[PDB]
Amino acid sequence: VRRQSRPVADGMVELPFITPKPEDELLIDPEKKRKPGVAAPQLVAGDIVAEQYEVLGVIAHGGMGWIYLANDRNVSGRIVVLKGMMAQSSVQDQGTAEAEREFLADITHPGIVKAYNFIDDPRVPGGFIVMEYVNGPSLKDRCKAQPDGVLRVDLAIGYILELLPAMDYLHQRGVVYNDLKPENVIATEDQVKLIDLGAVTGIGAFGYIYGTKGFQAPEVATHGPSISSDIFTIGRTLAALTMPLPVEDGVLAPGIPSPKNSPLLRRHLSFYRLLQRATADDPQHRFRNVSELRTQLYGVLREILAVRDGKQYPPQHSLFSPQRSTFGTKHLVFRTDRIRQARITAPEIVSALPVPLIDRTDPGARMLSGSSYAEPSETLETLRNSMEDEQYRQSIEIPLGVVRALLDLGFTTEARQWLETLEGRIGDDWRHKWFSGITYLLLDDYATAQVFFNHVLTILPGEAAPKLALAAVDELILQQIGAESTAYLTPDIVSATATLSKDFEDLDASAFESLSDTWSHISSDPHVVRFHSLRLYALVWATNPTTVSSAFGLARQLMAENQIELAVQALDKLPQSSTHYRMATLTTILLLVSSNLSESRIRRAARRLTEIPTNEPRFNQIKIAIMSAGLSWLRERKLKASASANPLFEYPFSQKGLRTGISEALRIQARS
Ligand SMILES: [Mg+2]
Ligand SMILES: [Mg+2]
Repeated sequence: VRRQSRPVADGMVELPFITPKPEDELLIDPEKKRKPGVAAPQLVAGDIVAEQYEVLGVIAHGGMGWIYLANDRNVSGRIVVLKGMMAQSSVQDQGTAEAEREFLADITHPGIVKAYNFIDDPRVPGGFIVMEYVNGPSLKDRCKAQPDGVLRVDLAIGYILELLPAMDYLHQRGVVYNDLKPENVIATEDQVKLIDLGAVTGIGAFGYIYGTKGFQAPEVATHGPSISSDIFTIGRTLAALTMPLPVEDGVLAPGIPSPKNSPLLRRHLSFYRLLQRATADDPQHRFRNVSELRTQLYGVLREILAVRDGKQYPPQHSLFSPQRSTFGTKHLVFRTDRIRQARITAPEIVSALPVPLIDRTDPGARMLSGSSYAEPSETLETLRNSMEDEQYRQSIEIPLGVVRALLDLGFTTEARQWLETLEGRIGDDWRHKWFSGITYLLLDDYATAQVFFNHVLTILPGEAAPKLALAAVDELILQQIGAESTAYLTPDIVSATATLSKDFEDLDASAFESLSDTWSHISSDPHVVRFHSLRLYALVWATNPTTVSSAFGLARQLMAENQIELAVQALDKLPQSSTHYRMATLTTILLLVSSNLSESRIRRAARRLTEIPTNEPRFNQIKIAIMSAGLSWLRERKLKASASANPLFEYPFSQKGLRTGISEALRIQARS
């Protein structure tokens, strides 16, 4: 059943159909490019092994030696692989040694190669594992088939997602794969298969673990294999598929490269964050299981496709609710009201930010269903009498439900103290870090909130909520120091950062001197705070068109960098179908006359206002703001009038004409 390319990851990626090689083109010539030191094959076509396998030839040479292909004489037409198999300790109990091999044979999953036998031929010392022949190229071959030696990042994530069910099948049975790397992942027809069955061991197994240096976790040699060490190899494999990693004597250098030295990671920083967490040095700081990694891969893939292709998908696997409100959308427009500085507030940001979804596995989950609609004073009491029950001693939803009730009652200081009490037991949980960031944000301790929200983003690199929270906290830091009009970045960096395009890749590493090697979000340097707020708003806006708070936030950061043209372009993408469209149109008009005045910007602002119906209540006050800009620009330039005799609105664009026009408009305003 030969087919077409197949959709994976909710249709966000299509994996190609790989046609299997004809069965008369599978064997390799052993004499073609004979490497140094490798001996000739001991077996040749026609040799019978264990009176059941008729050798046909060799298909590869690897660490375990030559890999033979053979007919299985007990299943008509079946071809099998004979591969060198690792011996055991030769001292363990005999039953235990047989039981481990009988467990490899019983493993049954369509994403894992089947093992048929374990034999020892006297012409080949070391014994064979007999396994299914998988007709297809390895993921390593697919990379070498590309001119730059790497797979496109979204395709590589699709392949990783396809092998995760096989990894989880092993993990749930108490065994780990150990040797995941591109060369033992084969893409055949429409499926992805793991082939290195002989490396599978139990979780925490004594003995030499046959991993690969450059992919194996650092604690395996001393502490043994674990589910966390398999997660590590998944991150290393994903890194190897997507970028040319530095190699030291045939071994991949440890660590994930800095985004200062990687165009791919520079363009997709959440992909960088995900690789960091999967390959963290401390196993405690890694994804706990495959499903945990799977959830963030979907969010990171969404941000990859939005940044690169402009494709927007709805969030389907988020750990957060959607946005609950908006913030800062009326910020710039309300300042022109007549009726003393309006500012974006912390409670306004918190009311807009999402809340974590309730975990259904928590025992106290039933106690919290209905906490949003109920009176917070009652919820606090009901959740407190629940903590008097031993069955809820280990609950996390109930104690954090108390925190929310305290924050909903305005008892912010008691909420901070109660979070401190829970630090010892549940401080590691990202939901504790999230509400710690919320609480300190409400206390106006923006530096501490930045630390907690960065911790959340580190744990959940694919989620939009911590990025918007970080972007808002960074904007509040800049607002605290009065930097909403100060520029800190060069026009080249701002232009590249605001669009998240290839220009962000063309910049040299010297442009990011103020950033740490890992582009850490924790900083009080206004240069770094402005860079992160600008970039995070841009990413959220490009990824989620409904999160309009990021569109206005992006325009605000662009305005401070004197990039009015890009700020206008950002808000012009808000569709006419949105209820915030009128606000966005008025905001772009005011952006044109907010700073760095020029005749072109003033005239464009006026012509845009003229497209707005006179029905708009703020029409006249916007018109005054534009005419006031024209007069201010004429006086700063020492110009009597503009070169053109074309009027500004109905008045001459002159110092005398606009003074009259402003006075006339002010009197229409004063009588209203
Ligand atoms: Mg056949
Ligand atoms: Mg291996």
